[PDB]
Amino acid sequence: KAISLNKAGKVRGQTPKVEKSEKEKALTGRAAWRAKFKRRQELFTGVGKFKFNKQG
RNA sequence: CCUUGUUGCUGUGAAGGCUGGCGAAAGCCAGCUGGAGGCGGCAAGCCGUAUUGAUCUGCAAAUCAUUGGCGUAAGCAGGGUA
RNA sequence: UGAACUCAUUGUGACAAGGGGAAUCUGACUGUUUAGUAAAAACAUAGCUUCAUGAAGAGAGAUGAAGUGAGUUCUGCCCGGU
RNA sequence: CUAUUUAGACGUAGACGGGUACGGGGGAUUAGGGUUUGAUUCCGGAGAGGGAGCCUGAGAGACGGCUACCAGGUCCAAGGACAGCAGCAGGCGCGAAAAUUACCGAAGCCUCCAAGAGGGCGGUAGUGAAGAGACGUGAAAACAAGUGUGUGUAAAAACCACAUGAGUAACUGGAGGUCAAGGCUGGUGCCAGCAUCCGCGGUAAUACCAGCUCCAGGAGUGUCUAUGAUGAUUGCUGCGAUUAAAAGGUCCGUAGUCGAAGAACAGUACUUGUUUGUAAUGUGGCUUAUCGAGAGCCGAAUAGAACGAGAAGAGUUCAGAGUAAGGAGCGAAGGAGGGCUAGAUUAUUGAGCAGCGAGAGGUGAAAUUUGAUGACCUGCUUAGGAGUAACAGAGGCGAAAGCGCUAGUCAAGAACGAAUCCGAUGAUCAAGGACGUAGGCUGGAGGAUCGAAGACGAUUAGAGACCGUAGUAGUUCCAGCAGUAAACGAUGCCUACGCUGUUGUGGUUAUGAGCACGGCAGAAGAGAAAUCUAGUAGGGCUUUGGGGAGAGUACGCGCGCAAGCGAUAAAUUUAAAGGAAAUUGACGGAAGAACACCACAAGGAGUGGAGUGUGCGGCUUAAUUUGACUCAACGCGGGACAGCUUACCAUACCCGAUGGCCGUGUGAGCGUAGUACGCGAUAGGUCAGAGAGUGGUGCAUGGCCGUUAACGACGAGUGGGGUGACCUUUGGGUUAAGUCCGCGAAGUAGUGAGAUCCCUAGGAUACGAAAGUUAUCGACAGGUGUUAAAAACACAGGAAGGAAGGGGCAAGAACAGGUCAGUGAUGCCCUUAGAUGGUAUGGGCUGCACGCGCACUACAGUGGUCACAGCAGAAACAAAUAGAAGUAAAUGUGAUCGAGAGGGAAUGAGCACUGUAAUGUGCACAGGAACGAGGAAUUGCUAGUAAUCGUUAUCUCAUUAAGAAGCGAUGAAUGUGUCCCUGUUCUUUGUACACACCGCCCGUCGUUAUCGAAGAUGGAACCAGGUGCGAACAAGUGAAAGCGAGUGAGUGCAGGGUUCUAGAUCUGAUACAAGUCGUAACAAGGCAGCUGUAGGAGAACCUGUAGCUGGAUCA
Ligand SMILES: [K+]
Ligand SMILES: [K+]
Ligand SMILES: [K+]
Ligand SMILES: [K+]
Ligand SMILES: [K+]
Ligand SMILES: [K+]
Ligand SMILES: [K+]
Ligand SMILES: [K+]
Ligand SMILES: [K+]
Ligand SMILES: [K+]
Ligand SMILES: [K+]
Ligand SMILES: [K+]
Ligand SMILES: [K+]
Ligand SMILES: [K+]
Ligand SMILES: [K+]
Ligand SMILES: [K+]
Ligand SMILES: [K+]
Ligand SMILES: [K+]
Ligand SMILES: [K+]
Ligand SMILES: [K+]
Ligand SMILES: [K+]
Ligand SMILES: [K+]
Ligand SMILES: [K+]
Ligand SMILES: [K+]
Ligand SMILES: [K+]
Ligand SMILES: [K+]
Ligand SMILES: [K+]
Ligand SMILES: [K+]
Ligand SMILES: [K+]
Ligand SMILES: [K+]
Ligand SMILES: [K+]
Ligand SMILES: [K+]
Ligand SMILES: [K+]
Ligand SMILES: [K+]
Ligand SMILES: [K+]
Ligand SMILES: [K+]
Ligand SMILES: [K+]
Ligand SMILES: [K+]
Ligand SMILES: [K+]
Ligand SMILES: [K+]
Ligand SMILES: [K+]
Ligand SMILES: [Mg+2]
Ligand SMILES: [Mg+2]
Ligand SMILES: [Mg+2]
Ligand SMILES: [Mg+2]
Ligand SMILES: [Mg+2]
Ligand SMILES: [Mg+2]
Ligand SMILES: [Mg+2]
Ligand SMILES: [Mg+2]
Ligand SMILES: [Mg+2]
Ligand SMILES: [Mg+2]
Ligand SMILES: [Mg+2]
Ligand SMILES: [Mg+2]
Ligand SMILES: [Mg+2]
Ligand SMILES: [Mg+2]
Ligand SMILES: [Mg+2]
Ligand SMILES: [Mg+2]
Ligand SMILES: [Mg+2]
Ligand SMILES: [Mg+2]
Ligand SMILES: [Mg+2]
Ligand SMILES: [Mg+2]
Ligand SMILES: [Mg+2]
Ligand SMILES: [Mg+2]
Ligand SMILES: [Mg+2]
Ligand SMILES: [Mg+2]
Ligand SMILES: [Mg+2]
Ligand SMILES: [Mg+2]
Ligand SMILES: [Mg+2]
Ligand SMILES: [Mg+2]
Ligand SMILES: [Mg+2]
Ligand SMILES: [Mg+2]
Ligand SMILES: [Mg+2]
Ligand SMILES: [Mg+2]
Ligand SMILES: [Mg+2]
Ligand SMILES: [Mg+2]
Ligand SMILES: [Mg+2]
Ligand SMILES: [Mg+2]
Ligand SMILES: [Mg+2]
Ligand SMILES: [Mg+2]
Ligand SMILES: [Mg+2]
Ligand SMILES: [Mg+2]
Ligand SMILES: [Mg+2]
Ligand SMILES: [Mg+2]
Ligand SMILES: [Mg+2]
Ligand SMILES: [Mg+2]
Ligand SMILES: [Mg+2]
Ligand SMILES: [Mg+2]
Ligand SMILES: [Mg+2]
Ligand SMILES: [Mg+2]
Ligand SMILES: [Mg+2]
Repeated sequence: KAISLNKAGKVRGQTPKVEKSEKEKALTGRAAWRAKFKRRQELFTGVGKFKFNKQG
């Protein structure tokens, strides 16, 4: 029974190209760690609930 | 059917037997002894495959040469008898 | 059974004396046959199966008649015609 | 090595052959016990393209020495010459795979005749994210990498010191679960892709492709491939074998592994001391480079060996010792244990004869078939070959397979009783040996009954099968071969420790009990449960399993006359497996109760046939708008359409929340007999954004309906049982109903049923003066008779008698059941001034070859026609001269008509009514079609019911009922039952079904792919041997010429041993979305299934014979 290869690549053609927006140089090493440690202060409490990423 | 004549040389090595080893048994493996067979190679013989050889006014109204088949046997043969 | 020495072509010196292998058709084997154009795959053979009979100077492990052809493995269906 | 003598040497504790390998010190992982690796700094071995010979030397069978062959090369003047990178750089190939044709009088060492010469050995840098350390990528005031001097070295560079500039510096994999971190926004719609595994995507994708935010590790992070761990899935420590994979059919037996008490003895294992035995690595430490790997120094150490010591266990011996260890023997007794000899009561067939005179046989029902040549049945005679009924059992015997009449005879064994004898003789078992139901095979005897194969008769779409008739090999015996069974209690053999009650068999007994061999019922433990040959446990020895498939198959080998049997692989494929036990449902051509005119029995009226009314399909058309399809679509959508309804078709006309921007009284736009007049913000254009739609999707919904079902079920709290999913427990009587009565590991309250409510039947003491109305009352199986309870019936009184009759309301759970065309109920998609929005005039919804559903008039005389009466539910009715809506009709009496004067279909010219419009309705005259009681089928109905007969001040409605929803008149037949059919509930039981029987599933045939066997004839390599021939070198002998043992490379010719590969054709397996023919298995799966063996057959499979329950029976 018939088979064909006519459709290879389709979705990569049809998805509209969007440009990457600019951003700062991010931290690295201990610098990144001081930044994370201040954000997560709630979580280091044994009560209440932190949430890393929410879209509401 | 009755009475008789006619087996020389060699190869292979069945049944039965004795020793030695192995095995708990049953019975297996060596070496030797023994000498069976419409069994192998030949002799005397009996036969008749090939050369489509010789001969075809013959040696001969069926022979001759070389080459072949069997040859310890449902083998070959004289006389008497049906 | 060994070893050495020896020869100018080498030694079963003349005579006597197997060519061998791979396959197929066919008949099991040794044996027999068209005397005088056919030796064969034809005939025979051991084994297998069928048939008829209580009659004998013979008595069913007997006496005669047919067919197939050693061994191994198989041998299906039909009694309408004769 | 050679001469003569002796036959040895080595093997199941694995010889010999073949395959494979540099060996250790050490490395990786690791709680412990282990599993894997070692070309690779140290030690020892071998080699220098492949083989072989050799001179020199203290030392080589040397190759940066020589000589010859074989395979390859280089230069030439063609005559000859030279050469070997598994040294250091370097090049080409091969591969998925690995650096510079660099500097060196310095460090560590080696070589010479040396106050010096040589060394790619060694050292120094360059190159590369194989591995291992320490740190950058900012701080809150103030941060690498640069540069210059000095150092450093053999010379350098880097490193370090001081001094100058300054302000540079993160990526890889992910975000549904395992597994840390987004239902975010846009594309795509089972596509494209993602995903180790599970799984995503069919237009609402937290999983694809991208954007944006998060997470993890970080100068690093992902992937592929080997291995160690995970893993008690290789089990010494430490798994399993009743049913999941797994105890050999039973004995004997060698090698092997394992073996009393008592008294003594000896030291080789065993354990331990002292001394040896380890550079590096590793282990326990300390000291110096800024720190940390690194470097330097210290201490102890494995296996192996030398010499002493201790004697528990192991070992050796002894007999004034004699196992609930074995063998020999004695006494009395028991048993379908075995071989042989001689007898037996019946039965089934066959023949003979006698009696009788028509059928026998066989089945669910029948046919083949046999009988007047006398069957069948009843007598008497006989001839054979099998078998031992009832007694006969959770009884006995045997190693298992197996063994059942009575006597006599011949060997051996088990158990019991007891002061007999010998003394370790024993347990288990590869190899080897003996037995083994049935069916089968080789030869003989025989042949009653039964019966594979083969042949018929039936049944079926077809039966080749099941059933019946018949019939052969076999089924019996003797002498052998064979070697399998669901050969099963699916539970190896010895030996232990272990609770109670009861019942057997054989001996013995102080009569209390024991010993051997059993059955049964609990308990406690155990186990995933079911259950227990399964409890406790490092006792000994053998067999044996490691996810499904392929496969107990291929090749080789051993046995067999054959049939075959024993023993046993790879390639390939796949996420689970009709794997195990239990639980809840669904189903059964399973069992037992119930129930019901949408079930039947007993009956009564029809429908299906004709003509017409109406709906549905099909076809036609400009359009014939559309939903709905077993009950539960089809006079249904309140669907009786002239307009409207109306969604469809033809033509024509009409319109637009708000906000921004722009443009406007010097006039946006509008009317017109459209160009110059009238009216003026109202209604302009463009972007956003509303709203509207009988447009789409009920598989995006709400609400409401229908159906299960009008059925008996339905959940909560507390207690009980089970590891759990889950069950609340024994199913006996009753009702319409888990409605109730009994009884219980359960008990208490509720929903559903009943009660209540509404109508119909009886009832003033109230109200009225009109004569009726309404009514808190009346019936409860209450009374009698039926001897548990709950109940039921038969009588009797009573207006009314067993839910008084009829309605209405009416659990939980469900269904992708219906409706978006009821809705200012509604999500999302679509259209929106040339509209899918309104309006108007017309046309269609009503078209007609034809198949269906439901109704209405009929087929006459139990009728038709004329007239006359006369009666409902109660109360409504201008007028009308042929006739043109209305207050019953069947019916009662008299006439008439007389067997198509029954019947009114298609149609003619008229006469009126409703209406905006006839196409709709009424009336009169003509006309007079089929139909003479309906094939296969099919629908309701138990009493004021069915059927008959009219009527609606009920609904539709201007006009239209042959439709519904009511209402009254006349009024039966038969039963008062049953579970046979059709279904529905409950309880038991089986299951390979859960998507739930419309389920699931087996095998041929045909088509594709992929991997493997065989096969006439063949190719390659690569090893060792056997024969030829023989280059180089050569001891010896010779003045010499020569001659030449021996060591041998190469090469002839035959063979073998290994590994690959070709091959016409045949034959397996696996995957085939769904092709063809049947339906073999799972329910008593429609003939209960399965194991062995033998025939047969399109194919699953069918048939004979013996066996098993894993069976549909613990009886
Ligand atoms: K001889
Ligand atoms: K001639
Ligand atoms: K002459
Ligand atoms: K010769
Ligand atoms: K000669
Ligand atoms: K012959
Ligand atoms: K002969
Ligand atoms: K001849
Ligand atoms: K014949
Ligand atoms: K013959
Ligand atoms: K034959
Ligand atoms: K015939
Ligand atoms: K005949
Ligand atoms: K020259
Ligand atoms: K070299
Ligand atoms: K090199
Ligand atoms: K590399
Ligand atoms: K350095
Ligand atoms: K990223
Ligand atoms: K993403
Ligand atoms: K999305
Ligand atoms: K395994
Ligand atoms: K073990
Ligand atoms: K066996
Ligand atoms: K004893
Ligand atoms: K006996
Ligand atoms: K037998
Ligand atoms: K048959
Ligand atoms: K037939
Ligand atoms: K039959
Ligand atoms: K029969
Ligand atoms: K036997
Ligand atoms: K045997
Ligand atoms: K077996
Ligand atoms: K027993
Ligand atoms: K078990
Ligand atoms: K085989
Ligand atoms: K009818
Ligand atoms: K209807
Ligand atoms: K609904
Ligand atoms: K069957
Ligand atoms: Mg002689
Ligand atoms: Mg002879
Ligand atoms: Mg002669
Ligand atoms: Mg002759
Ligand atoms: Mg001739
Ligand atoms: Mg042939
Ligand atoms: Mg001859
Ligand atoms: Mg002749
Ligand atoms: Mg001749
Ligand atoms: Mg012949
Ligand atoms: Mg023959
Ligand atoms: Mg035979
Ligand atoms: Mg010698
Ligand atoms: Mg090494
Ligand atoms: Mg060397
Ligand atoms: Mg050499
Ligand atoms: Mg060298
Ligand atoms: Mg070097
Ligand atoms: Mg998470
Ligand atoms: Mg993901
Ligand atoms: Mg296991
Ligand atoms: Mg099983
Ligand atoms: Mg099993
Ligand atoms: Mg077994
Ligand atoms: Mg340090
Ligand atoms: Mg001891
Ligand atoms: Mg008779
Ligand atoms: Mg008896
Ligand atoms: Mg005894
Ligand atoms: Mg037999
Ligand atoms: Mg055993
Ligand atoms: Mg397996
Ligand atoms: Mg086998
Ligand atoms: Mg009936
Ligand atoms: Mg009809
Ligand atoms: Mg129903
Ligand atoms: Mg209209
Ligand atoms: Mg409309
Ligand atoms: Mg609407
Ligand atoms: Mg629905
Ligand atoms: Mg009810
Ligand atoms: Mg109770
Ligand atoms: Mg009620
Ligand atoms: Mg639906
Ligand atoms: Mg219509
Ligand atoms: Mg009439
Ligand atoms: Mg209607
Ligand atoms: Mg079936
Ligand atoms: Mg069946």
